Amino acid sequence: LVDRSGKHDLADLRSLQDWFLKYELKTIPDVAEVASVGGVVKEYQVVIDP
Amino acid sequence: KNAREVIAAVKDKLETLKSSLPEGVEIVTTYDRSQLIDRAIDNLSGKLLE
Amino acid sequence: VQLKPGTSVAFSGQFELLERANHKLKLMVPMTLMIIFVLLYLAFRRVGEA
Amino acid sequence: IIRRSVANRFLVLMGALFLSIWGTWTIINTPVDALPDLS
Repeated sequence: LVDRSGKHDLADLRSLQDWFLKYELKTIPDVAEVASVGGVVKEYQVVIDP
Repeated sequence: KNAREVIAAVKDKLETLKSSLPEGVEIVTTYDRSQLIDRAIDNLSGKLLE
Repeated sequence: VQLKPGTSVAFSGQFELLERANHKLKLMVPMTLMIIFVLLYLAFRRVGEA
Repeated sequence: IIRRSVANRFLVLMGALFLSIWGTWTIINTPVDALPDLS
């Protein structure tokens, strides 16, 4: 999944992949799996100050 | 299972999904085993005919 | 109609299976007659009677 | 075996025609692949 616009961050592309294409391409009759490679997984980081 | 029909279905779906992707994102194929299958089948059929 | 990011459409129904079933029958109706004709030709040893 | 088939040769010809049609169909409707499953 390439982006020739410098617009959609890597996290947006990986979220698109995970939550749209992993489900679209899996309904095919005999597709065992659709694995995701690269990209960034969004995370909610709470950094605590000691 | 068979790989050629699965690749055909995957390509058909990825083609009919190009309109639902956001503006600027493209899907570029990297590895495709259907090319080797087609080449081998064509070569063997031509050899039989010859 | 335009599709929102992360939305897809598909079609289905009974029409799906008929197109298959009917097709298959159009393959076995001729064959049957064939295996019947060769029974009849063997029976009278002439094409006219069959 | 041989001469017993030349006597009734129309049956043999019709069987060969049916076999050729069936085989052509099976050929045009067969799966394809590159190499068998060696795993």
